Amino acid sequence: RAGPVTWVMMIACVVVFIAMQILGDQEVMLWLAWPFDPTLKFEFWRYFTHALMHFSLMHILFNLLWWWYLGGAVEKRLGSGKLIVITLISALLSGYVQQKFSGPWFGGLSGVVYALMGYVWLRGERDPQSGIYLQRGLIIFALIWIVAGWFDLFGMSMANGAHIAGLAVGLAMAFVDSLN
Amino acid sequence: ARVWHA
Ligand SMILES: O=CNCCCCc1ccccc1
Repeated sequence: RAGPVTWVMMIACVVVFIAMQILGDQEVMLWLAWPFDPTLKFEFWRYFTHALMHFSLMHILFNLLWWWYLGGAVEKRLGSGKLIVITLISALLSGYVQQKFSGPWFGGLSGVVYALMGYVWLRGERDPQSGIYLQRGLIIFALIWIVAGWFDLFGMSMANGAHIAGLAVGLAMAFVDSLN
Repeated sequence: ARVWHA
């Protein structure tokens, strides 16, 4: 369940995770975080690379899990390019909304993952011929995660903006895709 | 540090 886009993104999160253990989280935030200073305005990778940072074993394992399953689903059934666009768009909008709500010091693939949850779900309700559906197990687990975010019942501050923006994007995209 | 987890 892992084509080249799914695979490179995981390797990338792994390579980044390793880089955060050697150099420490802070120094990698300085290079990959959303622009936290006017000077950084034009370091363009930053509008996407926040999606690559994970701050703990739990963070990266859960994000990579969802990603591998839904993202790898989107890849094999709908094509690599589609997963690419979903990822670029969600990563961008989730980053924007997150930073508008809580500053630039955030990271994680979960904005992307929430777009995948919303896309694989709504695409299957409106266009079940697509072959694309969020199995009810995952509908439930996706609901729970979401609720976990909004009411903040883990140990760390949740990127609530990145989540909402993420889900919005994936809906809009599956909506536009199910038109016919 | 505190950072927000996405
Ligand atoms: O990751 C991005 N946003 C929130 C998802 C929560 C990931 C997680 C789950 C359990 C423990 C730590 C992190």
